[PDB]
Amino acid sequence: ASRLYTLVLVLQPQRVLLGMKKRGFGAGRWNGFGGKVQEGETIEDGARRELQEESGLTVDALHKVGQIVFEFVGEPELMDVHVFCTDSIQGTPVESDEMRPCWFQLDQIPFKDMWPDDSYWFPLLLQKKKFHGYFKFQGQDTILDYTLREVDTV
Ligand SMILES: CN(C)C(=O)Cc1ccc(-c2nc(N)nc3ccccc23)cc1
Repeated sequence: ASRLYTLVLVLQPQRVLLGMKKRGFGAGRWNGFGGKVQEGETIEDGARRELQEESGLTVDALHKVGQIVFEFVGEPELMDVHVFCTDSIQGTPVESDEMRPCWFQLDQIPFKDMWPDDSYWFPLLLQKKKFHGYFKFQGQDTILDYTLREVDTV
C-alpha cells in the first residue's frame, strides 16, 4: 500500500536549491521539488515536470540518487519517494504563491527547518552517494525508527 512521489535536489559544486512550501502538505519546511506522479507518466518525467512547475527551472539530465519510504503511524498509505539530483539547469528560480526557492551554501543547509529525516541522508547526497531509506514517523516531527543504507543501484 504505497503512492509514488518525487524529490529533486538541484545540487551544484558550492550550493543547493531548496524551496519553502507555502501551503498544504509540508508547508513551512524547506525541501527539494516534486510531487505526485501522473498516470501514464514515468517517475523521472514527473520529477522533471514538478521541478519546472515549482522552481521555474528547466532540467535535461536527472540522476536517480535514492529511494525513501515514509510511513506515518496510523496512515495506511506509505510514501514511496524517488530522489533525484541535477547539476545542469536552465533559468533562474521563480517565487510563486506556492513555493519560495532559495540557494544554500553547502555548510548552511537549514536542517532545523527541514523534515527531520533530511539530517540522516542529506550528508550522503552531498558526498555523491546513493541510498535506500525507510523512516517511520509519529506525526510530522518524530522519527520512531528508521533504516538507511548506501547502495550502488537505486
Ligand atoms: C514538494 N514535494 C517535494 C512534494 O510535494 C513531494 C514530497 C513531499 C514530502 C517529502 C518528504 N521529504 C522529506 N525530506 N521528508 C519527508 C518525511 C515524511 C514525509 C514526507 C517527506 C518528499 C516528497
